[PDB]
Amino acid sequence: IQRTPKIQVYSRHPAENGKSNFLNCYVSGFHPSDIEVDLLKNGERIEKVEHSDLSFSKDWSFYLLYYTEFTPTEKDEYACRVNHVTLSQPKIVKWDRDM
Amino acid sequence: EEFGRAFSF
Amino acid sequence: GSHSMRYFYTAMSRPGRGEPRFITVGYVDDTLFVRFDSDATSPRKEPRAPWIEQEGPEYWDRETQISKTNTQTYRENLRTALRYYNQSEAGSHIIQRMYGCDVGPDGRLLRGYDQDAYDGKDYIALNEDLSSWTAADTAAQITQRKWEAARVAEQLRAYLEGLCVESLRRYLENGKETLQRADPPKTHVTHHPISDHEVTLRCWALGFYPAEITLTWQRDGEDQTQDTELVETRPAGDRTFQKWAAVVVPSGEEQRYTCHVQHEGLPKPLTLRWEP
Repeated sequence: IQRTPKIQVYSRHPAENGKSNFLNCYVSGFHPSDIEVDLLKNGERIEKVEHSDLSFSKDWSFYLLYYTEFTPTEKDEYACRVNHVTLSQPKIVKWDRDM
Repeated sequence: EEFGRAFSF
Repeated sequence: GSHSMRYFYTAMSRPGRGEPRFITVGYVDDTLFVRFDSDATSPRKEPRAPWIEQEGPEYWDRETQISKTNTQTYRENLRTALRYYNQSEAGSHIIQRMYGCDVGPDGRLLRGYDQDAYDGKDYIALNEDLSSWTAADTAAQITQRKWEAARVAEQLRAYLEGLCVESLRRYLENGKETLQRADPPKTHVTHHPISDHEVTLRCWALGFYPAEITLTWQRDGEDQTQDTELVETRPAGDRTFQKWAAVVVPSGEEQRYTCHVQHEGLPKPLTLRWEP
């Protein structure tokens, strides 16, 4: 019937304050395909975030990568907010440079 | 290159 | 070594919000090379990889026409599926298709594929013999009868053994700099104390291509499958992938655990340990 998304928030390169990097939010294993994903900086939505072209795995579940260029710091907190039909409320996953 | 023929359900 | 080419179609109805959207993406191994979106301002097949840009103008016009025809064909398929399943016109439905070929190092066809799904569930699939079909239910059996009557399997077989492998062969040559280059994973083990009795050892694999990889933790030479947290391989965004495996180990026993990595980019499997 329907499958809720798996969510991973991480950086393209190893985290290093002051150094430009890429913040990623990978959503996968979901069905149907409609999905809403926002990247947040200190709780606020980041603008001009881009994403990959809709694709799916061998089990027919969909996957997408949302990403934005960013320069991490010690205070700034990042996260990914996701909503799907399977979710009664938007799910927020915080970025942990160790995950 | 894709297969150029389509067949309906 | 071995290579694959696959095209993925997604057709999604959206009653009240226009006609069904049709999207197609093509891949060679884990590299996206072409895309088509019916919701685009001027819908057409667009290059997504450098090596495909050299294909002639006829290539792009033929490929675009195939997709435009498919946009109409799959909208029809969606209407047909509603009838086959006695469903109303008020809901949103999805048809997906994945087809293509796998070739070995010598470039000869290894296997051909063609499968369809409706609302995420198997619908119909071309068998490995490339001459018969497997229908998931009585609705798909209806399509099967139509395709058997029209000798569709014979036409796909011709494509899979010819144009499919022929085009893949050309793409591998034109993109040999990337498509035929495996990037080995950069690996390291991290140590994260949970309590005073246990700690977390996390084995990392970064910057590898293709995506296929195996990460395993052993305790005294024994696999810890049922005791290992393995995250799904994820894209870095620079063509490479990332993955990690973690195990919770008692304090003072970290040396009894070893991480094992297998990737085609590695001439030999690697063994890692926490390096305090």
